[PDB]
Amino acid sequence: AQLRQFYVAAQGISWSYRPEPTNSSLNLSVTSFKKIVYREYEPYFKKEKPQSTISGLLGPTLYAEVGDIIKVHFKNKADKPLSIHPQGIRYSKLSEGASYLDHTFPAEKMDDAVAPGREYTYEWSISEDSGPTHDDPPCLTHIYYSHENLIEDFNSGLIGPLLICKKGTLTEGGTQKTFDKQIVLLFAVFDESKSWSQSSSLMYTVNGYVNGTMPDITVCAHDHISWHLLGMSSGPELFSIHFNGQVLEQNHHKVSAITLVSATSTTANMTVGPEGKWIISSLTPKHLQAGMQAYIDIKNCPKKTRNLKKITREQRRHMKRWEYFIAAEEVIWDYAPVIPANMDKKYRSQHLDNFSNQIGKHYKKVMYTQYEDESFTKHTVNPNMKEDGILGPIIRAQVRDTLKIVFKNMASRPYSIYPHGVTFSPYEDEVNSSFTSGRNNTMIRAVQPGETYTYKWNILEFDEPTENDAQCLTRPYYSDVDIMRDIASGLIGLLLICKSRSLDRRGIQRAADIEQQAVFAVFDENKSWYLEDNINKFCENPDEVKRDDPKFYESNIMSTINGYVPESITTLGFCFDDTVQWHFCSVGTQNEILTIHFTGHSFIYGKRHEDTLTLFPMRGESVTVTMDNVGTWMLTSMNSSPRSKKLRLKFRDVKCIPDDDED
Amino acid sequence: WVRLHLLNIGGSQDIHVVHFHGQTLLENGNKQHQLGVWPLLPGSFKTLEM
Amino acid sequence: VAGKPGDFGYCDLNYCEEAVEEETGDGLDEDSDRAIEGRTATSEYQTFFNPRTFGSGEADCGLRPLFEKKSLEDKTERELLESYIDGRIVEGSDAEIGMSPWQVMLFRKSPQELLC
Amino acid sequence: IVGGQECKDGECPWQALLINEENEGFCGGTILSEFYILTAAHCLYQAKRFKVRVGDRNTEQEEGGEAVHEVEVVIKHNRFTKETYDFDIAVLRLKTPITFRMNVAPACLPERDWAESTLMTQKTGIVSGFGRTHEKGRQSTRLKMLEVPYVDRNSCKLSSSFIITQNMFCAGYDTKQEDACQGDAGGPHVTRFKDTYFVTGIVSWGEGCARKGKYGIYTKVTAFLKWIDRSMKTR
Ligand SMILES: *[C@@H]1O[C@H](CO)[C@@H](O)[C@H](O)[C@H]1NC(C)=O
Ligand SMILES: *[C@@H]1O[C@H](CO)[C@@H](O)[C@H](O)[C@H]1NC(C)=O
Repeated sequence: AQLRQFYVAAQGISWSYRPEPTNSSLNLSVTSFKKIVYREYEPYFKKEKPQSTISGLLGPTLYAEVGDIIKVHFKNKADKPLSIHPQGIRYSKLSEGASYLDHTFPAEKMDDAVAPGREYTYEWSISEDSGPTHDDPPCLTHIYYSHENLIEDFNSGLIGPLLICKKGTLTEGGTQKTFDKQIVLLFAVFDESKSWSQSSSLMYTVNGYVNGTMPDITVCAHDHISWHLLGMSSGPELFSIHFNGQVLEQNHHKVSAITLVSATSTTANMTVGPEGKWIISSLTPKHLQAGMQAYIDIKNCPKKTRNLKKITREQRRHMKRWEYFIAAEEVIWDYAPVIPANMDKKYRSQHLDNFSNQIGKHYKKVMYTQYEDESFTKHTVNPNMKEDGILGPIIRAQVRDTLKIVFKNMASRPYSIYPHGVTFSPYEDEVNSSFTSGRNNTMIRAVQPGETYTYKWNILEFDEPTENDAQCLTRPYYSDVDIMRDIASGLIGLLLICKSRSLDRRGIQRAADIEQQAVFAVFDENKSWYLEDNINKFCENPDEVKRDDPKFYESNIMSTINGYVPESITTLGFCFDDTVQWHFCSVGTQNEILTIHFTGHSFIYGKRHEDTLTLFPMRGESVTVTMDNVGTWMLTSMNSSPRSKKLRLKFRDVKCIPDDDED
Repeated sequence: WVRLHLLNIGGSQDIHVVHFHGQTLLENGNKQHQLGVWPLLPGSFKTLEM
Repeated sequence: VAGKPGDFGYCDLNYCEEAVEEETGDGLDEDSDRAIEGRTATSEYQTFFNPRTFGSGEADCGLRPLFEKKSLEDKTERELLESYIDGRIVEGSDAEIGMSPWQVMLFRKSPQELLC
Repeated sequence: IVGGQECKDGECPWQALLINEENEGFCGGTILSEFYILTAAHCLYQAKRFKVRVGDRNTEQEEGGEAVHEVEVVIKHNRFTKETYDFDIAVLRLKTPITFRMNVAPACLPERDWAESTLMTQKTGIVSGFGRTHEKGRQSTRLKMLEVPYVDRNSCKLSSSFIITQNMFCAGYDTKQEDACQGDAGGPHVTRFKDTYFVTGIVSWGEGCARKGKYGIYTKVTAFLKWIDRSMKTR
């Protein structure tokens, strides 16, 4: 209800994108300068209100509860006749701020282009409609943008956070009374080509800083963060940031990795963990080319009065030490199981040094070989993993459960697991076991060839699975010694974050089929960690890397399905009256969302039924299928792009042939 | 009140955050949230109320 | 109180109220999954009284001389829990003789009836 | 029969009252032929001596059509295990010939393919018997019937702390107090199709009677139609 007299002025800034000039001083950076970004000013534009160092290019955060009227005086100090246009506010044409063929009056057009050096009071009366609703977090996220040039203004700047919160929770400063802190997150692909000055700026920008040069962030422990994740960019850009060590809530859904695209504004929650700096980055391949390195320091502040609510159980019900001995071991492998290359690796080599047809591909991967003997010599885990490739063994990890991981490295390189989307839980706390964490408290020993050490993994009562989720949520894991080349190698695995009750580590609810994994991951063997020995020593070509190629950059790259190429996978088959509980994982560098489809048969999505499910990179998808149509049917893809086109599994359906019952 | 039935059909990640000039959407579901715009996710069918 | 040495009387005072179901296991630690019907048990009993002060009949309770001394799963009415196929429709339709060996039924010198 | 209402005279003819040594129904009975009665194989653990008083309409008093029939022998499934929750079915060959009359007409097997394609694919199903009139209410004095709807497989799986096998299917209401109860031990539960009721199964177990979030754990009749026939011809 309060009358918000806001004073903001656009102004070109010779932005450095560096956190500070450093001891070298000066500003010799990318030629992205004179960036017109509006900044908040004192009442009557006495002077520009100071901006956060983290909010380098980020503009004035404009929180607003319902009922307010915002007297946004915009002195267009930038020398261009400009405008500012909101997105989701039912405004009036006098403060429309958007010029088009609305056939309106000049008084309702002056907003659409305000003269430079001229104050325009962009007034908008907020309403209860323009505010968070029921089942809605206490704040909502929006954007006001320069409608003068929706193409060039963004790259030239003119960006500012827009937030709308409920009454009561909103403070005078804009924080939530229920939230210890509020955090705003932004990414951009700032290009000087479509800017005021012209340059070929492929340089990527997290907030105001380039390719992972953020000044680090310090957050006290047990701090209720009301996050504000904003992803905007000119073209279609995916921002697949994983909160390493944190799980966030979006629309009553809990996920550790926050995958977003351009023009995405989001808010979430987290109560800050115990201790240790952390880094978050986008899983997009181009965001891997760039930094997007937002270092955040989770710190156990004594000046925080760590609540220690201890509203928990802390007891061995639902618990067991669950010693998963998944010691890493170098293996030979074939992407195509042309022969029935199933039943793990008993007859290992069996090869001919030929990348095609029979064994001889010699894709010398390094499996997470499961064991139960302490010495890890005998495999001791040889399950009925028929028609299964290099796949991490499933851990039916119930809520708040505990489990032990011990690695012995039977491979030429040091290795150590990264639980992605599982690290959100309190990890094995380390004070002497910091290892090569990168100062991010990632207890990553990178176990040397033949070395052995232990993981003490245990999750607390908070879980990714939720009533607005599935019984078990799919979260994978992989290595850390070299993400790109080792994912290109055979270093990947997966478990389940289970809210399940009747499982006992045996089966989530052993009444529906539990076939789960669909991993159309793309592996380039000319990108693998064992590129050298695999490609060179054990192929039908000389010992060159052969990146340059007719198609060997394309031959050695392949969108295999769970370690098996699509062309050499046998058809599925099940009998009727069955429900198949799936836990998918779209992890491959698809660069294009894929839409699977079941002929006749349909999916489930909470209550919704899909029958055609789109997929997103590096995300686990756990649903069931009501297989209700007899005969063979297609696990086909509707995108059907020639890149990953031959993806259709002829899963059969018959009326359960076995008559059983003895006679 | 008018119901939305905007759809997207596979293709190649053709996403579109449909801006509305002074309009606010409404989620139609078990939660019934309110939206400003929506990214047109390929392979997905979206229904809302306006 | 007065009268019999050891007779007990309760001072007039108020008392609080508590709830039990809201707690899960705690230091209990018995199982990881859930199961409600179909369980068998055999063990001993720990007493709270001095054996010299109670004599015979102290550490033998909670059982039956016929049904539980032999430690055998017994007939229909107790089968409701133990039968895995049965949890709601057992309905033995009768309560035969001796199903409550530890229940008392009083008479008075008044016409035959139970007061309390 | 939690809630529900009485079977009208003749509405539930195959329904039988398995009278035990005290001649009070310890189980729900199902007339199968002139010499056969159907009950769940759990009923075999509850018997000293027992007969079949077909045509009974009131446990209070004899009110017409009550003919006492004696079970010749029980066809218990050899794979019948309580832990499996499965094969809880006991065909009761009778010494006394069943006299097809008022309130005496059995339920016979349809086509197995048609039964699978039609019976378990129906919407609701009708359960009858001298059952507990409520979740714990007193046993139905009259022969009371009730109708319950089908439940999806996943709903039954989440609604049960135990296995929901390839055969067993939930049927009832999420929170409404109406279902089979104590008194429907092997109590015939049927499903209408053109006035020809088809026994789609009988509750075996479950948490309470029509409890909140709970359902009757019925047995897929279509699953063992071949075994039902082979036990019809057995003993
Ligand atoms: C804060 O996290 C808690 C965890 O249970 C959750 O209840 C709440 O919804 C979160 N807040 C927001 C705004 O998501
Ligand atoms: C810096 O940004 C450029 C933009 O293309 C990228 O290629 C490069 O890898 C980035 N460097 C780091 C260290 O993130």
